[PDB]
Parts: sequence; structure tokens; C-alpha cells
Amino acid sequence: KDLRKKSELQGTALGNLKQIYYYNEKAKTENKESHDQFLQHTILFKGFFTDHSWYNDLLVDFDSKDIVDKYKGKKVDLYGAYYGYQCAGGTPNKTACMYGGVTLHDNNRLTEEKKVPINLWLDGKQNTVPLETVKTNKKNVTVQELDLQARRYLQEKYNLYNSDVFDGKVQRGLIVFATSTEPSVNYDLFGAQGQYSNTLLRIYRDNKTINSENMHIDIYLYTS
Ligand SMILES: [Zn+2]
Repeated sequence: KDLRKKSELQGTALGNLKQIYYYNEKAKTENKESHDQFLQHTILFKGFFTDHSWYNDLLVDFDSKDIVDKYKGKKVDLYGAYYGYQCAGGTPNKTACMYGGVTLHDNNRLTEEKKVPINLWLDGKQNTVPLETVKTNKKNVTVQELDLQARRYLQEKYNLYNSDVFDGKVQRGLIVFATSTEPSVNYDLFGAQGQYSNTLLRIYRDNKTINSENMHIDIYLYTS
């Protein structure tokens, strides 16, 4: 183990994790481009939202200027969670923020949707997870795209981020994105930093991307 316990999470942090992974809508677009920037580790997509009530622009945060350079001016696809609190950079009051979630558009379409096999163990006992739970059309997919989908299932099925009072029985948990061609990426399900979206989502700022072709996800949940 030696993972964070949900009881170590404070007041609003648990509620906001449920907000992010269960209630909020996700930014999901194909074929966008921009060379606009706010700070040098960001890329500003002016007019990203066309139907949104409150928002207009999307400011994407990356780990460094080096990562920005790989996407700036190129045609890209986006899939990620965004927040409006403590966000600014474009149109005043109508700017939404996101960490990573950007992949190159050209030659990344798979002929058919790839269904990512999920292996799940609740207190050692294996549980069957439907194959259409986590899926993608990208050859190189951000871990964020996959994580958002997996955690929603965990919410629906296990009330992952509900307080104990509300049948939230899982206390510790881990998600592992196992690829055959590189080392695993694994997140502690209760290891987010802070209480708000602006800090809880920083885990995706590295824009970690993985080959979806022949990989799987392992999820280990514990009720104590
Ligand atoms: Zn595995």
C-alpha cells in the first residue's frame, strides 16, 4: 500500500473531487490551433467555447515552456477538466483554465474506438468492469482523458468521493495506467493536493501521454 487515507482529506477537498470527477462537464474538442499565450508555460485558446454561458476562452497550463513549444501553432485535440476559480488570462471574467490535456491532432485517429481493459480489486477480491467503461479514439492519449473516465465509474459504482455518511466505503485507492512500452503511471486516488480545482487538477499539468494500443488500467480499492 502506503497510500493516503480519505480521512486525511479535509472539508471541501472531498466535495470538490466529486465535483471534478462526477458533476462537472469536460472540455473535449478536435482540431484546434493556437500560438497565443498568457504566461510562457501556457497556451491561450481564444473563443474556445461557443455555447458556454459563463465562458469564452480556455487557458491551458503546461509544466514548462518546452512542452508549450511542442503544441504552439500546431493542430491539436483537447480532452480535460477545466475550472473557473482563480483562473485568468484571456477575456476578463470569461476565461476557464485547464492543466494539460492536449495531444497533437495529425495522425492520432484510430480506425476504431479502443476499449481500455480495466482490472479492479476491492479488498483483494477481483470485480468485473465492463469494457465500454474507459474508451478512446487516440493512439497517443493523455492519462487525463483516461483517468476522468475511470474515476467517474468509481464514483457511480463505489461512491468513491462520497463522505462515509453517504455510503462512501472506500478509504484508500490506487489507479495504475500500465503500458507495455514504458514505465507505469499511477495515481493515489486520495492523493490530490489542496482543496480547490486549481490545485487538485495540477496532477495533469505534465500532460503525460501514453500509447493506448495494447495497455490496461489496474485499480486497487481498500475499505480500511
Ligand atoms: Zn496490470
